[PDB]
Amino acid sequence: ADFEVHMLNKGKDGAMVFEPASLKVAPGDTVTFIPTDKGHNVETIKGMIPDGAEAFKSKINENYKVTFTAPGVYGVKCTPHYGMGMVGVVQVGDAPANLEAVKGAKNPKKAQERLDAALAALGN
Ligand SMILES: [Cu+2]
Repeated sequence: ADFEVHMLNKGKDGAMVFEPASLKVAPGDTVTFIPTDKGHNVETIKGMIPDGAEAFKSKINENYKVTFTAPGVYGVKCTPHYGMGMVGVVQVGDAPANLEAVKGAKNPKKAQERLDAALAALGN
């Protein structure tokens, strides 16, 4: 299955957001991250990807398609706007084994506030 996530300067949840900020997909599904506004990218957050997965980092302004392989929870950020809280979470499959490890990862305050909300929206 294929999904879309947009990067915007302003959304319902405030400035510098991924929409949706929380998404559950199946193993093998693809998500395209699309900078609707210019100046954004997507990168995995350190400490917030499952075992067996490889980190990724897109270029500024490109539409970046990723096929998620290893099951678990992935935290993503926009590189320039991580400190402003521009983050999101993608859960791949049921019963993510690294859910408890990702809740403990360290992030700047505004990002953590939004990651905690996004993790709670997954019923986590
Ligand atoms: Cu950004």
